[PDB]
Amino acid sequence: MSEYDKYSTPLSSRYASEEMSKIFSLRNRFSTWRKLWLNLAIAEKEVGLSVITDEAIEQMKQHLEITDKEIQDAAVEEAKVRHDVMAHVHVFGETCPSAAGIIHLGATSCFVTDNADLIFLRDAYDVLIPKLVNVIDRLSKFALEYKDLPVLGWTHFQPAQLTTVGKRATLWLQELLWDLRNMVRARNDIGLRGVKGTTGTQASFLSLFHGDHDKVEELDKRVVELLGFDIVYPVTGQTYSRKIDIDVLSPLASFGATAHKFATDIRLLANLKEIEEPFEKMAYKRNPMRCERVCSLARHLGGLFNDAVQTASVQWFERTLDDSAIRRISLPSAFLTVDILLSTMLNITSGLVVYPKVIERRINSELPFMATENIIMAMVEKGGSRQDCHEEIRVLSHQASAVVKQEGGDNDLIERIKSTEYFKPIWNDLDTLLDPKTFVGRAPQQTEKFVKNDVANALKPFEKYITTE
Amino acid sequence: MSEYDKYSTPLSSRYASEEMSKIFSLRNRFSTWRKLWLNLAIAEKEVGLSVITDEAIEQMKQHLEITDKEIQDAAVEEAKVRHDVMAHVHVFGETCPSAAGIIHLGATSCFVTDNADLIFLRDAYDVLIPKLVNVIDRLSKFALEYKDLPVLGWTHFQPAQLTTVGKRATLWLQELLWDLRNMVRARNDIGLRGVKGTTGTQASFLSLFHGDHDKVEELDKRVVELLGFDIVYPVTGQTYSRKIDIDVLSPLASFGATAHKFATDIRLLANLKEIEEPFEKAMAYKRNPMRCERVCSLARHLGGLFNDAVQTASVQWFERTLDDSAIRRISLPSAFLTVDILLSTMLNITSGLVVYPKVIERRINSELPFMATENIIMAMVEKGGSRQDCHEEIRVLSHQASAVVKQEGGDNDLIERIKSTEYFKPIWNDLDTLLDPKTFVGRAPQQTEKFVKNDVANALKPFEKYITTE
Ligand SMILES: [Ca+2]
Ligand SMILES: [Ca+2]
Ligand SMILES: [Cl-]
Ligand SMILES: [Cl-]
Ligand SMILES: [Cl-]
Ligand SMILES: [Cl-]
Ligand SMILES: [Cl-]
Ligand SMILES: [Cl-]
Ligand SMILES: [Cl-]
Ligand SMILES: [Cl-]
Ligand SMILES: [Mg+2]
Ligand SMILES: [Mg+2]
Repeated sequence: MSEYDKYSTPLSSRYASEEMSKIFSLRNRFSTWRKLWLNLAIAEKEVGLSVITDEAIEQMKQHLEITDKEIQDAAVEEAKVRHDVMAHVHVFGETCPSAAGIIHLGATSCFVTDNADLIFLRDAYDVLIPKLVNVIDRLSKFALEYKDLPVLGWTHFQPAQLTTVGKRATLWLQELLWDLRNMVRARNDIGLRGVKGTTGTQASFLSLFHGDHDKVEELDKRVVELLGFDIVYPVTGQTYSRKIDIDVLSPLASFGATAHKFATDIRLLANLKEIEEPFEKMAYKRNPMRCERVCSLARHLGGLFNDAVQTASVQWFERTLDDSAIRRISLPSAFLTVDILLSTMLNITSGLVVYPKVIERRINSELPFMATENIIMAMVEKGGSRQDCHEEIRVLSHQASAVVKQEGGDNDLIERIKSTEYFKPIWNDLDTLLDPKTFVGRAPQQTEKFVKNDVANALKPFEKYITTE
Repeated sequence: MSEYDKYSTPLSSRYASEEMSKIFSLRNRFSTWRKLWLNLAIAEKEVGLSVITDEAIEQMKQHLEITDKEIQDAAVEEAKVRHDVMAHVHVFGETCPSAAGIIHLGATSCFVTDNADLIFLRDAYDVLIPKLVNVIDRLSKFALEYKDLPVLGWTHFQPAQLTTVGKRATLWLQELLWDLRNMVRARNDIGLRGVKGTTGTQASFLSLFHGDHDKVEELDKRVVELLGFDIVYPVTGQTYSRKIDIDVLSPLASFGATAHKFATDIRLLANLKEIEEPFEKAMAYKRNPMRCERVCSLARHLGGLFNDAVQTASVQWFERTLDDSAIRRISLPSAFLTVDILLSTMLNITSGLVVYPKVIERRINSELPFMATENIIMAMVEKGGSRQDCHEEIRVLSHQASAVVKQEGGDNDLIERIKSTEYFKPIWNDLDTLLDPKTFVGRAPQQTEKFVKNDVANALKPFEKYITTE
């Protein structure tokens, strides 16, 4: 029946995420079960189960990538036996008649379903992490380029001591370095369930090796090694602990806050006309639509993390099946969401448009109200009284403030100072006392050091993933 | 106003957590500010601000612990000058008159409020982690003790292939090892904001050192070193990134699931009469797993506190917005107090779990015959009989016995039916020793022993000094 007549999620269709979506597709699901069956037979034969023939293994080797027809045949078999794994065991054994006898030998259902999911989780991180690396790369190049450009600081979203455009971008950069840290940890923490049997005791395999514990341990480690994993969980019930889904998702939940804060900030800078999203195809009014989408999708990750926390919390004993439906939603959705976020942020950070003039206009309007201490010191320096000067400025500041709020014209405080005889000693020093570059503290130095050290050191292990456009 | 007449959070007035609650007390907040001012003064002197005097440093050193009188005098000033920190600078400098021109020199208010918060986060983790270590220690001793004891397994909470009591405990232990990993990471990831100025640019410290960047950098490094921290955040706005609060709470959120799953399993085992919570004070027949119920209750509360942190960081505009202040005042203390109560309670539970082997064994005996079909068939095949015939014969008796159990409420009589059926005569004398639960536990005892003596032992080795006895 028609796709136009059924709901489809956007993590899937509307936004380009072809590779990530493939990892969580049905074809990759069933193909990965076959890869697991192949390597279960290889390892079992090696460890000593002579019932497995090399010819069975060689057949399975040519049929790891399930075809549309086999999927449909497995669907027919599933509605008959009401078990998707056993349906695929049957169809795989039809395709590979020399292997029909030994496919799934000794294993329980979760041998293929659970190990496949753990494979997908690590494969998914290996898609995400190259994208995050490139976001860090493009934004830090941005930060360095603009390290010297003074910009109005904002606290409570009210005018605050000057920083620089590049320095502000290091805030977003620092959060993304913590994301690289969190994601790399989670990625390299993942192990495989291996062969564990129905309640984790490996009773079935112990029997198949006639009570030889060493053989069972050799099998468990070998099959995981063949799948390219270093870690096999030694103690499980039927399933890998669903607490692993929490710790796999916590870096995604944390990253959501990074993305939402970055995108919110840019949306405000777009309102201020200081920074806009990249040109895409010259309009006066432009919407920061990519950042609004980043906020939208980032916000969705919190509930998926709670899905995982609540699921693990009520897994009774060696497992309950109330993990199954929700995991088919929460795990793909979370990685697809972050995949879309990172690709969008990569598009945004590749071509941020800066308007230094708008930036300078805004600074000019606000800085005189923040330059009181400079005006005071400069007059004391010239022999004036400090409080006498502190009172004279407050008079002019209130007048300027009234002109801004009370009347609506441009801040005229500097003009007022040039018109007040008291301040004559500094009339030719007001350009210097109001020079924005003198107000940005260490913001340029902080930025250069952070890009050149923190960011470079963090990205050095992933240099091979850094691309261009 | 009387304390009986106002709401008090049970996280500080109902459960034992003196130490953790003191970390988040008013006195420790204001005393930590003073500790921050003392080391700010020491660091500024070493880097070259002679305006502060050696006498001031020594006088601040025996007034770091604020008195109730000073707290009260700081409160009379906070109402007057509309600001807590300045009010405490004043009182500290009245209490310490040779440091009064020197306290807070060059710093902004977040130098004390924000650095103190980070100190409390790591100090709080240093309270939690030793309790976690000891929970792991007691429960792993339990798992080893019961590594051999066969127990009905449960999937879908229906009878499943036998495991052992100790092996089941290794599921909880493995989760706790991940909690140790997560918490130790978060604990050691924490740095200090240091001295950063109102927007993170250190403009006022750069001005105070007449433009010497190296002195600003070395001041930032040294004040943080004096407080016992190796990491100083190089790039901030007004404050440390609130994303740090998320990454400090995510191990606590994850641990909430460990605690809830552990305590839910024990409450089910208590229903089954297999395992009960420790005796307190002629034992009562019926006992409630009330400590486990409390663990589930408080564990559940951690999820919302983590969401507090996620959403807070998400909407921090630019160099800071002050919608982080009130909520962080709830979420950070509540989360560490909740996990502290959870660990104390779990330590008490796991120190004296009560196991009833004959209830466990009675349950296995009633279920194992239905699970031993293949074993009975293999026994007949090994006498020389037919797998197909034996399969059908046992299928008939199994359905009769199932009907007795469910339709009649009777004891499972499958074994008696077998011994009563002429077809099964070749295996009559094999049934008793066949149905031996010790032969059905697979590798559960060996898995348990290896896990405790390798994975657990290795995880706890760096923390041996924290292991205590009762
Ligand atoms: Ca071959
Ligand atoms: Ca051995
Ligand atoms: Cl195909
Ligand atoms: Cl098994
Ligand atoms: Cl298995
Ligand atoms: Cl065996
Ligand atoms: Cl959209
Ligand atoms: Cl500061
Ligand atoms: Cl400053
Ligand atoms: Cl309670
Ligand atoms: Mg001039
Ligand atoms: Mg009876």
